[PDB]
Amino acid sequence: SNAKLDQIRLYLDQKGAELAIFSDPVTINYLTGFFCDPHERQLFLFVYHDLAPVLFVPALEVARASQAISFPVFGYVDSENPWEKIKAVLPNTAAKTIYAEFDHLNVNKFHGLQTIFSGQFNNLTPYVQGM
Ligand SMILES: [Cl-]
Repeated sequence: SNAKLDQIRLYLDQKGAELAIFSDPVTINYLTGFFCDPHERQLFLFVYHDLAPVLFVPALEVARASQAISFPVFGYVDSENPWEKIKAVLPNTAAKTIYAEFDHLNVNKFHGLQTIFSGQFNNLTPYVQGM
C-alpha cells in the first residue's frame, strides 16, 4: 500500500468518515507522484477508508497516470458525462461522511459530486495543511 494513503485512511477512521476526495493537482501529486493539469476537465482522487483508492482523470491522462499509479485509474472521454462516469466506475457511493478540499474544489464541482454522493461533506484542508 501507499504509505501516505495509509495515513489518510487512518485519519478517516479516526474521524468516523468513509471517504476522502482530493481535487487539487498539487495535493494529488503530493500523495501519488502523478501531476496533472486537467484544464477545464475533471480530476479526482477517491480515497476510501477501506477499499482500494481510485484515480479519476480525463481519458487523455490515463496512460501517463498508469505509469506512476498501480491502483485503479479510470478515464472519461469528452462525449461522456463525467458525473455519470464516476457513478459507473466507483465501487461504492454510499459514504455517510465525506472529506473534500474546500480550498480548491469549486462550487460547480462540489454540486457535481453531490449528485453522486448524498453524504455529509467536511473540510479536508486542515489535514492537508498539516502533512
Ligand atoms: Cl494504497
